[PDB]
Amino acid sequence: GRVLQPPSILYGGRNKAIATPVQGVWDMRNKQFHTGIEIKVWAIACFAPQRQCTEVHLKSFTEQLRKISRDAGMPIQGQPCFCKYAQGADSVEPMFRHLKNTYAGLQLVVVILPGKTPVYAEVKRVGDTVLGMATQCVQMKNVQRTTPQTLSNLCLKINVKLGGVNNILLPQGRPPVFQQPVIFLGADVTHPPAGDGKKPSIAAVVGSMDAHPNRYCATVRVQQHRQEIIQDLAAMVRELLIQFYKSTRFKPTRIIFYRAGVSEGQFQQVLHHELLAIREACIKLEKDYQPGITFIVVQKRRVGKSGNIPAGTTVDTKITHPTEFDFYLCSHAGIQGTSRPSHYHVLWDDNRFSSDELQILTYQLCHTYVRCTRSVSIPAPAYYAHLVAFRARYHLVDKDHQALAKAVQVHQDTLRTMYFA
RNA sequence: UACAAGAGCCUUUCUGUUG
RNA sequence: CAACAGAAAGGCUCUUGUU
Ligand SMILES: [Mg+2]
Repeated sequence: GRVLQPPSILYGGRNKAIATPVQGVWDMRNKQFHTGIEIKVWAIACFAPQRQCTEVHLKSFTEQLRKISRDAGMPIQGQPCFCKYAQGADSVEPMFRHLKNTYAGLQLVVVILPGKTPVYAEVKRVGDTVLGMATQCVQMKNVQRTTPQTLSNLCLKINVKLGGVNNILLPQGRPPVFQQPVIFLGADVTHPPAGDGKKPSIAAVVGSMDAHPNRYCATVRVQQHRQEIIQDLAAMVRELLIQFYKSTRFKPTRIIFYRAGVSEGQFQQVLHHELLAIREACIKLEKDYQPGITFIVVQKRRVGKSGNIPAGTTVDTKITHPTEFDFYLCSHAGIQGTSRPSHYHVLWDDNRFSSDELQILTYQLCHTYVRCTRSVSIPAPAYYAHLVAFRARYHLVDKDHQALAKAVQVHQDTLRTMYFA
């Protein structure tokens, strides 16, 4: 198709070097973070068993991550003040509350986990809706034997979960939408599993709060079992809008809406409500308040040895209907096996986002993914909506819209924190 | 669950042919 | 009611070296 040029990532620090992505992945060595915030207090925790991951292994991992963060322009000064052992979801509460009420100004908690466990669910719920700080989790097997890319992606997640900026992108190469303070919002619905007629559905929304699209702000509300539409989009979009006004000190001119977790057969079903609900968020805030709203939908539905499609390939024929918009685009290159990256579609939009500018923006947000040094399948706000919806699945563990709604409400300084990376 | 797709199995949901 | 499907959403179980 049309392999779009990856933007120049502006790594900061003293060198202010640029890590240009090659084949979808960029190196992190000799590159320092743009707004790598100094780590004064931080805590590591061992929920993995001692027989598998040991204290020497954890100390070596901590030392190597600190040394690769010094190369990343992210000073983690001194040994971590907390390193203890615990296991179970019931042991999540006292340790996490201690880490809340012992280190003033603490911004991130780090835990290690063996595998698929509800302890991950409990720490995510306690961090994002009960206590109010970002939580970082890393698998057992990736702490024992640390590749440099492991520590690089981990340290990007650490830096973005503190509240700093990993790397802003090319300002002269950024799309002109950044010429005004603008917002990017993502939404995702994760339905209850089949055979269960009482679990509530999930309505998760994320939205930016900075000029460079590195800092976001999210919340989620429950709704009717397997409800495709978003129940209360006005309330949480208004919350994100007032958070944006607090943060950037300017009202948005353009807002962008990414849709995820929606089947192809009911797109209009989630349009006519939700866009209007966005208007219900915008009219009810200020008088004569009418910014432009775009509605595009994302679905995770040659290069290397595997011969996967290159990132950014454009094709508008032989897959979908000749009529309708049906703007068939993808912005990711596979690694091994087969390539089924993602599927972005434009309904009509209103901000007059041109195709090249919107494709530049979604590729930039794919590079603005703050969890790895790679261009990825779905954009950053779509990923944040997906993972915040996942966190909502971890918020109703052993718990319409009632108690459920109040068990998924994001804590007051957790919207301004990037708990979801 | 550093990230990233891939592959195997079970639902239970929605659109087709037939019924 | 059943059958040949395609798509969505969960749960599991295996691999890659992307520095
Ligand atoms: Mg989902």
